[PDB]
Amino acid sequence: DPIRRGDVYLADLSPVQGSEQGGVRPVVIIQNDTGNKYSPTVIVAAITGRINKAKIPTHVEIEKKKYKLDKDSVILLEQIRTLDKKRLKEKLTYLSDDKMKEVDNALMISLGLNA
Amino acid sequence: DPIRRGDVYLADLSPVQGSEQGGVRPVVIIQNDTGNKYSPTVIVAAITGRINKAKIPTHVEIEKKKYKLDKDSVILLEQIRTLDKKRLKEKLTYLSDDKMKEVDNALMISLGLNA
Amino acid sequence: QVQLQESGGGLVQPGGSLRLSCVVSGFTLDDYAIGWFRQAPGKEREGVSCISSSGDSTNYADSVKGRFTISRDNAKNTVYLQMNSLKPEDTAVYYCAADPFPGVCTYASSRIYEHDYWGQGTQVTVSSH
Amino acid sequence: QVQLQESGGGLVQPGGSLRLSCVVSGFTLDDYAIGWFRQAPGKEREGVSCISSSGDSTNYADSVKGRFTISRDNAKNTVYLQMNSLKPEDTAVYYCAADPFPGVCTYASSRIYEHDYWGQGTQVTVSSH
Repeated sequence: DPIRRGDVYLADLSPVQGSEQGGVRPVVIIQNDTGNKYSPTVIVAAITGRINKAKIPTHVEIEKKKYKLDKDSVILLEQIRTLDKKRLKEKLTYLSDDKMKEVDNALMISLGLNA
Repeated sequence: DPIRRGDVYLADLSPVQGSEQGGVRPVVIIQNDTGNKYSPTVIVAAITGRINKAKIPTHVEIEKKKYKLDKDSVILLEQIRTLDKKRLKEKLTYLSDDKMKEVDNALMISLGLNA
Repeated sequence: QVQLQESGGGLVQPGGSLRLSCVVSGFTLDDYAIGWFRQAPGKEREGVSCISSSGDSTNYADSVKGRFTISRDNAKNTVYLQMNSLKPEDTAVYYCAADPFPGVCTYASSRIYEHDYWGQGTQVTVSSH
Repeated sequence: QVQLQESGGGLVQPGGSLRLSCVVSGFTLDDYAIGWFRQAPGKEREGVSCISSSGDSTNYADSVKGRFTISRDNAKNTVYLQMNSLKPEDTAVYYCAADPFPGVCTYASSRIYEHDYWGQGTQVTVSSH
């Protein structure tokens, strides 16, 4: 019930046009915990089951061993959307402290928050 | 034609369920310029025409004087999505250097990238 | 429906204390964040402190922390602002304002953001007399 | 269709030079980023350098910058890697690999990410003989 940043969920991204996005599939919570409590929506980063390997610095690799997702996947930090909390179906796992820093660094690159 | 970070566009957020999001309305480009060139999609932050005043630190105020939007508005940095570039209709203006830093600071709060 | 009304204004000596109350009507106090805003003549309106719509988070202004204390009683639909160590520079017209936006006053900030629904003012003066 | 093939391997003395070529078939060279990856026995595969699908951005590894230079000729569908100041520790099997992902090798990074479509290897040795 409590939505925390770094948690791996399984929301319904559909219907989102055009390409890339689809139906019920895993995401990761990137919204801060203060907004995670009181906002009616949540910011999620996409988890792709397609060609799964870090292609760019805005990609972070996650494994089907430690995380309940199907096959080896990649966090898409260049593919983001904000969902109303009612779209989250069920939670899977949560990211490690070291894997969350990997997301925190790639997220500042795709948003150009460095320099 | 070149999409730059901080530019104010006018994309078609529809169809995005459930509430809050609607049809053709202004956004601001928050994706970094390296991804702005070669990615098929772009990350945008919502511009709301509703109750327009900074309510939380993830809000940034923008004016209808300097910017071609209708009435005084607010940048919603807690309401984000990634659009395929074909959804951008026409560009309006671009944010000032000082107003972009206001967005850059509020964006790190809603994503919990500080501490 | 109808909204807010402030009571408890008056005149104090420098260094005194005073408690402002804010009656709430026409909405549930647990749905709105309530803030306190003062406005001295010749100066722009200044935010003082706010309570969250839930009540777990409170923010104040730098010139206030350690002196004013905001409090809420949900059973009475009444919000309080205990003003202590009153300086003569705290003379202004204080307002309690409600805002139905989700997440207001939840973040830890030194700046309280302006609300939408306001009430009748109250006069708080402090000087030797 | 069919893909890539590397040529130009051989034996060099320490401090020598060599230019590796990479023929491309079955796709447009302007649609894929081409990278160079070497693999020494007993060691994990190491990325060396990549070219963008457009050709405006080039990245290298720290142990390489200032020595190897990646180049592209779109008219020939041929990618080059000019290897200079060759150390005996650069002995490995070099591969040129293509990847159809948008934005690959565009960011300025000291790490080249693994590609998807690979080609036949080439043997690059360097030691006194």
